Amino acid sequence: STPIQQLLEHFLRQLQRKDPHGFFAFPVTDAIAPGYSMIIKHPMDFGTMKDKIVANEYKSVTEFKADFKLMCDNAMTYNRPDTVYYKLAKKILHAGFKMMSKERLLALKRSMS
Ligand SMILES: Cc1cc(=O)n(C)c2cc(N3C(=O)CC[C@H](NC(=O)OC(C)(C)C)[C@H]3c3ccccc3)ccc12
Repeated sequence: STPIQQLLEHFLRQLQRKDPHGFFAFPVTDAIAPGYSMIIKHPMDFGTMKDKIVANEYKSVTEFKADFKLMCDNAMTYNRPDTVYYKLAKKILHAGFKMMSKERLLALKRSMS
């Protein structure tokens, strides 16, 4: 509904397309993941990121990237390396940081001249 909201909704869509199972769609709770609220002090997921975009809570692309990387880092902390959760998190962390790279953002900035 503002330019930044629209750009971030775009990025979120593209990241969520890489999670066909919806592993990261909603907050992980203790009711599904024993010890999660002890092990993971700052949970994050795509649903919560969608809400923050909607609420225009991200001042910048940096802040949005921070939330994305927190989500992936938590998945890689709580879950063992042979799991679907860990693997996908590692994968989509690198895919998303390529998508939203400093170089790609600079080009986007020149185009907004
Ligand atoms: C144990 C566990 C750890 C973890 O890091 N993640 C991301 C999980 C995700 C889980 N989920 C799935 O395995 C299948 C999808 C499910 N998401 C989901 O159902 O989303 C909709 C409703 C959109 C289909 C996801 C999950 C995430 C959060 C709470 C419960 C299940 C279940 C357990 C964990």
